[PDB]
Amino acid sequence: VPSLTQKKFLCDRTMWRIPFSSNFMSMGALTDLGQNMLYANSAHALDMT
Amino acid sequence: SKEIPTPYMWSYQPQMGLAAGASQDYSSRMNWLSAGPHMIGRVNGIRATRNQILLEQAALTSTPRSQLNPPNWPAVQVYQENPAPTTVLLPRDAEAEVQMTNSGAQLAGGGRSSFTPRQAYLTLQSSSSQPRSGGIGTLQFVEEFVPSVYFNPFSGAPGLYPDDFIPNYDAVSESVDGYD
Repeated sequence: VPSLTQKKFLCDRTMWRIPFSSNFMSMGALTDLGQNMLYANSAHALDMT
Repeated sequence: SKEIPTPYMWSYQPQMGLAAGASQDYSSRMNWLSAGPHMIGRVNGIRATRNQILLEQAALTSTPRSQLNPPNWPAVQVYQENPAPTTVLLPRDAEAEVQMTNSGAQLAGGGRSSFTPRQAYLTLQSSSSQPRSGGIGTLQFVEEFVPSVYFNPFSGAPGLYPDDFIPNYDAVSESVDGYD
């Protein structure tokens, strides 16, 4: 019989993580792009969808 | 025979870089056996020149050392490689470039840049951190290890012979590390 495939996953038990970084690298407690804003003084908002 | 010897030519080791034990020169001999007196005194007058050229070459060129065929060469007696220090042109000094992005301007592309007037460039050492020891190259074996002309051959005490002419002999063990 002719067929077609389906390709969804499931990854339970953990959390998605987006490290607030330049190259997304966990390089300690701080991040260089994390403490980049103290080099400025911005205090600006965000939107997520 | 003993007086005008056909010289011991060495053999090059490509892996270790040491001398692979020498051998009698058996591939340049004249076939003087079919010659009367007016040429066998001329042929022996030729070999007596290449046994004198090879002694006025061994003084001009080879490093004066005690152990011919040493197992571990020192650092200073081996040709090193010291090129020029690599002058690296840094494109954009980020001490005033990260301030430009934090002002709000995203950059793209890439004096050298128009927003900053300065451009520093550094140099660094291009040689190795330590000089090299233990084994000489091919061109060093071209330079040193001229064919050793061995007069009055094998004419002394055991141990007083050149034991490194044996192409199996460890120079710091007095022994062939053989099948074990």
